[PDB]
Amino acid sequence: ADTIVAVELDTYPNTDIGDPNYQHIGINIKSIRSKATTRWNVQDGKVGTAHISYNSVAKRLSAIVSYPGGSSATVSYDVDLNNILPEWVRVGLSASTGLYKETNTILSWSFTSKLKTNSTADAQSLHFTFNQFSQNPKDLILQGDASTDSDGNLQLTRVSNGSPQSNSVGRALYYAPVHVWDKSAVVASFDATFTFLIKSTDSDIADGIAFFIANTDSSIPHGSGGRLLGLFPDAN
Amino acid sequence: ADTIVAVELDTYPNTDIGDPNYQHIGINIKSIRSKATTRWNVQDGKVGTAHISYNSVAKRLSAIVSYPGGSSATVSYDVDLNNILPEWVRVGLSASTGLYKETNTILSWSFTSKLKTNSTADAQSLHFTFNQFSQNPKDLILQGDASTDSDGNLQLTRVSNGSPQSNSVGRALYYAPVHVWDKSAVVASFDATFTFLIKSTDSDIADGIAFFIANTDSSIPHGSGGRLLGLFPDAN
Amino acid sequence: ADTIVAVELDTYPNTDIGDPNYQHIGINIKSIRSKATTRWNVQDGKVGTAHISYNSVAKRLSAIVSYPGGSSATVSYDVDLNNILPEWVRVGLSASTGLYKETNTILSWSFTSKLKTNSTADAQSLHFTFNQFSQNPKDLILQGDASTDSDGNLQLTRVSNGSPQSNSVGRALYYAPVHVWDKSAVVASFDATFTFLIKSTDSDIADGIAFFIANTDSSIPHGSGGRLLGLFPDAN
Amino acid sequence: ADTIVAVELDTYPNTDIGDPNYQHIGINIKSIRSKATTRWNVQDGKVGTAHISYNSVAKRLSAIVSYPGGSSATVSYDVDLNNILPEWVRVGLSASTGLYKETNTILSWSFTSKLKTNSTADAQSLHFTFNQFSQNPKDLILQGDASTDSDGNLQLTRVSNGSPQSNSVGRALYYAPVHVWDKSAVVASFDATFTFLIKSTDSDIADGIAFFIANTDSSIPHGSGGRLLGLFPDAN
Ligand SMILES: [Ca+2]
Ligand SMILES: [Ca+2]
Ligand SMILES: [Ca+2]
Ligand SMILES: [Ca+2]
Ligand SMILES: [Mn+2]
Ligand SMILES: [Mn+2]
Ligand SMILES: [Mn+2]
Ligand SMILES: [Mn+2]
Repeated sequence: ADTIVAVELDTYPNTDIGDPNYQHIGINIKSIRSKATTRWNVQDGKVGTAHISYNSVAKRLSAIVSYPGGSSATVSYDVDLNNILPEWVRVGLSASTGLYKETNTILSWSFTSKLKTNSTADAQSLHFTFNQFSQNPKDLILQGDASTDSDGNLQLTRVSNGSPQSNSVGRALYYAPVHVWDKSAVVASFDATFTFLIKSTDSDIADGIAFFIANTDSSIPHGSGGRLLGLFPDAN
Repeated sequence: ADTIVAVELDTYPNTDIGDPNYQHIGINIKSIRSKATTRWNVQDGKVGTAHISYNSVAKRLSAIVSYPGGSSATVSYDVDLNNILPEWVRVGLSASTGLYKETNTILSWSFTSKLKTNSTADAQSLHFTFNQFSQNPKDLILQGDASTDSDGNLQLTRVSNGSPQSNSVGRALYYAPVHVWDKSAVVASFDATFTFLIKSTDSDIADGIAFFIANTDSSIPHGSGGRLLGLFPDAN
Repeated sequence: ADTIVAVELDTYPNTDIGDPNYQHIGINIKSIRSKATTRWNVQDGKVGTAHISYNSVAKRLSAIVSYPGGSSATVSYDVDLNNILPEWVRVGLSASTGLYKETNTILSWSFTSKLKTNSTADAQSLHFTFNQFSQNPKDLILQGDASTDSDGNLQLTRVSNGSPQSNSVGRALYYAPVHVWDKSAVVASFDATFTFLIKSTDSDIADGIAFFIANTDSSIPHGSGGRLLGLFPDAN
Repeated sequence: ADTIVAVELDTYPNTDIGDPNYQHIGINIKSIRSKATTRWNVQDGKVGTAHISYNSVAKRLSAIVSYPGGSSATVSYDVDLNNILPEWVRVGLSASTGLYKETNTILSWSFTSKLKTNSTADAQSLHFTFNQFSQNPKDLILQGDASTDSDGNLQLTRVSNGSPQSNSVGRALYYAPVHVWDKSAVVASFDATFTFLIKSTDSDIADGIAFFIANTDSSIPHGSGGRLLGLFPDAN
């Protein structure tokens, strides 16, 4: 194993590691080389939204990221996550800056998980929403440079005096592990939404924000930085 | 006409109109001839469970039908429902018997609809669940022989002192119109669950149960008894 | 007669019918004469929030109303709504203006009701959420001057070209009847939230906004158009 | 020491420490001497259901525990719990047996927490349910003789060969901490439901099951066996 399924909001195109030659939105399955991508357009300074969906029966993993004004992108891949993921996982959001930098601010985050089966209702389920983040988020595993600011926002990557910083990595995970699958399960599904703010003084920006599902114990790998988005140790 | 999107639990093969020559489940888009079908075996006098899923980014409608033990069957179909469905709908369950008969008993019904936008705040959402039924469902629109018995179960087709009745048709729509898409719509989704109980003295049975989405004003069309499941005028 | 239980956001003190000599919130039971009120200070032009709660075990109906900043006011009244309401009801928001006028604008609304029994299977429940009102809400029964503006706001009372109008009443009820209690139920509970905007160029404003529960066929009673906030025929 | 709020399903009358001279249900504020108590008759061998509820405006913690008709016992106590509990807490279940014993089997558990210092699009929400417990629950902090059987039920007190043991303590806490209150808070609230099976072959039994919220690091106190329900070190 050692596993990651992520949805990447990729803000710098490294054509050498199979990024398309433009800012994009992608689906990652065990590799940084996105299994599917669509054209995205960052809009420096604006609050964006990301909606992610998967359903064990339809087996389509789809995401959509939107800025107000109608300008939005969708991508979906098409994969049986029962076979990829472990039964228990932790969900999270992570982000990185490179030589080029940006704010990777999360203003809000929601997530639903259902393990229904039979005789209906719910064998197991989880829901959390955060619309403000506590100064001391006791239900989040903060990793690397991930902090909450005095605004009740989650700064995945470092920010000094209104300014982003180079070579930063932050991840935040939901404290509780999530039972994404069981042998006796009929359906499994999850839905995740988060709002983000990517801003910088420069027009050149790096490297992106991603939402990820991983193993319970998962921590920031080794060559995680820049364009590995805190997710993978190599570009394979 | 009536614009019906339906998920059928078809208990009797009408091969003359494209039914596979076996009990099955189907995704129907504007026609009784399922746009997708999957073999399904009825367990007489047992409690089944059905789960229905749609997400407007995935654009795939899927459905699962399952009995305790393991027995289950899935079906899905790729369709942009935005292009099939009107801004406003009502949802419901329908059922019918022919010369051959069955109990078409609902023991529980759940529904979720989210019209999404640029945040974790849903533009519009609706969620109802019924785990037993009121003797006078003022929130249900009962059509045909649909009714609720002295147990709090919804009997869509008739029942006289135990035994089911022939040539019967029953529908129950939820009272509130459901907002299935706006303009400001970034994502629209819905999910539906119901537990059922199909029972007869005779081994050969007809005709089935269905979940449907229709124009709000929809009623049972003329001559849609038996093999048309109370959804369609003709078999075109 | 119309059976009404309401929570009032009374923006004008009519001391002649039992209003305290100040702007206040109140819990009304079968009467515009509030069973418990608390001092409330309207903030002109500011968006406020109210939260309403009840639970058949606790048998306390409480409300809280807050503006951004700090200012909040709560009121609470002990009552068994089993004895007061019909088994089936409808929930709405109503508003009125008198000689003096104000905008009674709703920007968001949501309602959970649960009927609980021997499970976590809610016996029955309903949940709807509005954050933007479509230009033509088929899920709302609009009465009196109530309509939806081109912003996706709900103007319970008339507003012409930015200016609110006098002698205006509006009500807006959710389409579906709510099952508020069943005899076989064990706990029955509801919660409501809505966000509002009272504005006016005059410092002197009237009359207020209400959230109410009522018999299903409840309509705006005759001559109920000012201090009676579209709820009551008279002042008893 | 541990800061503890609990609802006790007390199955043995310890009259030398303030228990009423019968079986009962009770509200515990930082002591096993319940602030309010109500008569409750344990029905041996039967799945009972318990619902707990609180809202920070009402300041009224109510509980209701019952069995298939009638036959239901209720207790409440007015209290500002947000001046009693730490900002962040953990929610859990605990049970104990003495010389006399019983099964304290949990079949289902659900919980909701809402912290709206907001305008409904919660600042912070958490919801979870289990209707079957996994044979290895990564998302429960198991603390006693508390394990989960092969039935998908949670045995809070030890059971050998279908038979309950003497002198057993067990507790299960949800993994994620819960943000019960913040300085910027307008309303907080919570609801829990669980279903339980108290069974024994001995005509006398002990000691009971409890729902509880305590500090995030709470663990089994030291004299907490038997009559102290795994909750308290002494009986003050
Ligand atoms: Ca990149
Ligand atoms: Ca057929
Ligand atoms: Ca008044
Ligand atoms: Ca005791
Ligand atoms: Mn990429
Ligand atoms: Mn068919
Ligand atoms: Mn008043
Ligand atoms: Mn006691």
